[PDB]
Amino acid sequence: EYNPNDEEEEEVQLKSARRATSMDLPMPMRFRHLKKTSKEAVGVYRSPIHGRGLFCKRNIDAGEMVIEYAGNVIRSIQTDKREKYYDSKGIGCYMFRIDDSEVVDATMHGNAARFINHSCEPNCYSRVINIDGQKHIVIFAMRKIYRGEELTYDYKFPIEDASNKLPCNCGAKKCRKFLN
Amino acid sequence: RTKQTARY
Ligand SMILES: Nc1ncnc2c1ncn2[C@@H]1O[C@H](CSCC[C@H](N)C(=O)O)[C@@H](O)[C@H]1O
Ligand SMILES: [Zn+2]
Repeated sequence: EYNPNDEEEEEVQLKSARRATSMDLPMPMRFRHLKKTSKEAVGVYRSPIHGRGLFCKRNIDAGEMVIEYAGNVIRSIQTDKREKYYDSKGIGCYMFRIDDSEVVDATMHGNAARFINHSCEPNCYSRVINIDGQKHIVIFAMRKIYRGEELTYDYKFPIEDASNKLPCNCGAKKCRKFLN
Repeated sequence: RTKQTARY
């Protein structure tokens, strides 16, 4: 009797390759291909939460690197002046604070990370990582995220009080009603 | 509004 498997007995078995951004590797190895991978993983579309949002185009694994919050690192004491300059030119300001003395300015050289909306029940979180003496802000998935789902994280604004309150439209059952 | 650091 003939057997289709007789020639396969010694062959390498194949399966789906796991993306480096998703694997249990040191950060620099995961980060190396984040830019290319992110362009495949996510896109900017109209959102039911607010204006435009970032959405999943292709399943994202739990704990995988989604996208870097790209921009130029500046000192914390430059922000105010920069905000006034942009405001005076009709330019939308986008920044993400790294620590007390450093901030990422995504206004002029940012990417799609700028469009991530807030949610009181998020599916993403963020981390600061150092690669080659350079600080980067990286967004990770808290859970498996599926094609079509909106990516959100918790802005966790310091609780203002009055008035001063900005309403939240995240639509989560556990919504806090205000962004602050 | 500059996204905060306590975010991390
Ligand atoms: N859960 C939420 N509820 C109400 N407004 C939100 C929100 N998440 C983000 N926003 C709005 O988006 C701003 C941050 S920038 C996020 C992208 C924005 N949707 C845009 O189209 O450019 C916030 O200051 C707020 O104005
Ligand atoms: Zn909410």
